[PDB]
Amino acid sequence: SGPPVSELITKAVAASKERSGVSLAALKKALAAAGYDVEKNNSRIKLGLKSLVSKGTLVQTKGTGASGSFKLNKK
DNA sequence: CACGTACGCGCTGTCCCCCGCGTTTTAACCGCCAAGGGGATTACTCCCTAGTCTCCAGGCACGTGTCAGATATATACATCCTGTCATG
Repeated sequence: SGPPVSELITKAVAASKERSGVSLAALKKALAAAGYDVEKNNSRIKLGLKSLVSKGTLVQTKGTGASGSFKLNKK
């Protein structure tokens, strides 16, 4: 069970906060380094990485959907 | 060996498109029949060319010898990275 993976993905994206945002590749490598499965739950991450762009907590920098770069909200 | 910039591509995102299904049409298929065109076969007679003795002729073997381009040296651009400034 454990906590839902939204908190895990927020820790993964808040770990670095590069000026050019994290790729989907680098964030799933961070989640795999954390230990969360990224191979069978990649549909769950696939929907989560656009749900988080949609709800406004995180904004997408340069890519589209779950592609490209990502950064935190202004406030 | 070592600094450095770019490369493959992973994964979604998002448009895009082409098979699945099904129907409708239509001429392909079938199958049936008429007819003749030349493929093929036989005949005939004619071209046509390899060979050969010989005879002569040019092209390679070989030597050489002399200037076109290799080599070398001094110049000019290329160009590409670097440096600098206006602007969204």
